[PDB]
Amino acid sequence: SYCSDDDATAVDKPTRPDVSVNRFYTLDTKLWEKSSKGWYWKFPDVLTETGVFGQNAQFHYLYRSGFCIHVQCNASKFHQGALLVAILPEYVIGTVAGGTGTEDSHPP
Amino acid sequence: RVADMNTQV
Repeated sequence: SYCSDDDATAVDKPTRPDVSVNRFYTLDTKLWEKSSKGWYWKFPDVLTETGVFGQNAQFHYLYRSGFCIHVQCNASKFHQGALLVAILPEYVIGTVAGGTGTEDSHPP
Repeated sequence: RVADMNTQV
């Protein structure tokens, strides 16, 4: 939903394109293998540099939007497997910390 | 005898 007057603090009125930025964008076609580990997509970093949504995100300091993620994976009735399509809020990436845990590395 | 004495739309 759009931000209410009580929740919003910015005094300038935001732009709501709603048809040029509120639309399904198809990102990529990552291949699922038998030894596949899994992938993550960060939002709205995925839509930062494409579309009118990308242009509005680059042009405006403040951003607020929901999302309708439609992950698609077609396979035949003789294929098997399940995917955990999940939305992890504030998915902070950690590192192996050098493996031994004594490096204080940070993800790039 | 003298008479002088909240931001909106």
